[PDB]
Amino acid sequence: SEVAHRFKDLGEENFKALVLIAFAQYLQQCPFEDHVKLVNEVTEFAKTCVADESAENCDKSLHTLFGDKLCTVAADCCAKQEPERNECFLQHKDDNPNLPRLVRPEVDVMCTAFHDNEETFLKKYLYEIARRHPYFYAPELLFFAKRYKAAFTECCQAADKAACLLPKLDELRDEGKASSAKQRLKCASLQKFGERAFKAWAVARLSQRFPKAEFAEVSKLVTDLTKVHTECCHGDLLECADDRADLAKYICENQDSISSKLKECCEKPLLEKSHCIAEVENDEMPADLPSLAADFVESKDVCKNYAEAKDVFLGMFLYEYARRHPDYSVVLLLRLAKTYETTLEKCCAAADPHECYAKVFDEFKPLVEEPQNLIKQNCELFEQLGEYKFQNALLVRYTKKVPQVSTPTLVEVSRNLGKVGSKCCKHPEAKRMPCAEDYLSVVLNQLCVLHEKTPVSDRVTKCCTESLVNRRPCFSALEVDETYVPKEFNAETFTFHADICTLSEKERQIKKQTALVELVKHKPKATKEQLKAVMDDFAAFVEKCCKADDKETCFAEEGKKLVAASQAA
Ligand SMILES: CN(C)c1cccc2c(S(=O)(=O)N(C)CC(=O)O)cccc12
Repeated sequence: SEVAHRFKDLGEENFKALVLIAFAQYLQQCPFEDHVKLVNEVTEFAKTCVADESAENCDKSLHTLFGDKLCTVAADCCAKQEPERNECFLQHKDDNPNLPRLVRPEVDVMCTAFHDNEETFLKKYLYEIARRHPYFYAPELLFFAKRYKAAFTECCQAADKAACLLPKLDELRDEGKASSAKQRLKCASLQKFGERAFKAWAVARLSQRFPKAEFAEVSKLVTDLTKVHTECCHGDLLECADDRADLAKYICENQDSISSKLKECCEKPLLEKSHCIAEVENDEMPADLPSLAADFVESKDVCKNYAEAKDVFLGMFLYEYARRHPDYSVVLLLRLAKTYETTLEKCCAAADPHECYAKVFDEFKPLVEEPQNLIKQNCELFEQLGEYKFQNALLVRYTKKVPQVSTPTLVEVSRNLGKVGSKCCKHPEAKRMPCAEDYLSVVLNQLCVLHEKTPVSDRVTKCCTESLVNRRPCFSALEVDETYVPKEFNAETFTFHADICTLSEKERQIKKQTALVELVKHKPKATKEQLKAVMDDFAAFVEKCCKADDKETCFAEEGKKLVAASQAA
């Protein structure tokens, strides 16, 4: 009995939570009630299996049971069987479900609902998140949950809750989005590029983190870790949760052989331990490490070793190079690893290999500088424009690159691209690259997945499937779409009403930003000079209308003077 197995392992509290998440993530439209209903029914069934490990259908696989249970509330998918049925669902998850924005009632109402029924108050939380982020790292979602409970449990019994909860709640919403994003990259990697790619990323990323660990140790870690995520990303939430626990345990027992900063982590509860380990800082770099050139360019056995086990060899190369370069971004390490491979491949076929692959490191110099120069520039610019304006600059720049993309997606992607500035730039040269380019991999992955739902630009398609690690270079390379045909104005699109006044300060810029896009799609060839001169104008249109007697018509009048002058520039 599989259900029973996992149950004993996770216990009832986690088993129930993990199953509610799986249901919310599969059928994101169905109400809270129905999932709560199916979860209970299923959990009860599990209880009868722990006892009689041969009762009803305790023999069957998790998918079958889970599949049949949802199929009692859904159709084509449920028409299929075992494998096809499950893949079906996986292919229907929606990365941008059309759900109602989620608004939070007054502090008073939340504390009452929380104190009254606690289990419910949290289950609903899990439900609203798992349905909006169908790829949220399941185990980690339970961690946030405990943190969300501690927030209320503490703030609801204080002097000023609004002051105590609201903040902690914001910190959580953001980090929850961050978390969702990274995990979406891992799944995208695994699903669109294979496990080979995911492994490569794991090696470099972990070798940087555990410089002292041995190659055969990291290799072990990477193998398990791969499994964990392979499972979560495919929907096998229970086992993912289990395996992840195992991996946390192991890493803790064997600290000494892995890292010296894992102390703090292993002295805490499960959910907090796991989260702690995955985010630990890089251990100090071992003192006397030889030069790479020795065993990788100078040696005369290279090609031989490469031919014997190309995988273990390149893997070792990556580990070696990463471990001594925590200043390099994971994607940069992989680019290098890829250049070395292409070199051996052609060089090992020549007359005198040694001579051909002798100057490989000169190939590396250009690749290492490209990122450094780009980071240096854009942060210089960030420092001078500030976040909002910088976001607007990235807005104009990306709309000229891929004009077909939907205004909503452009606005979202460009806004996030701007945040990178604020997160990284403040770091010293030494840690800028990992921060900057790894974040950029996440944000552009967002653009890719949203776009794959409804492909309108071949340029985005090419850049998203050609290479995972070169996505950024691909995009930076693009300048302006020379074949794009300018759109034709629409009154409705540029009609500013008074309803923009009730909207928060942010919801405003967001409006002015959506207008900036619409304009660019209209005058691709326009210039940054003109655009600015026009933007500032829109600012005026809001201050006036919004504060000028009973005017819901100002929007049409002041708006007329707007489009008039707009059509002019
Ligand atoms: C760290 N941060 C300031 C950044 C460094 C390098 C490139 C960045 C980019 S970007 O998309 O690569 N970009 C502006 C380069 C380009 O469009 O060719 C966006 C946002 C922040 C960036």
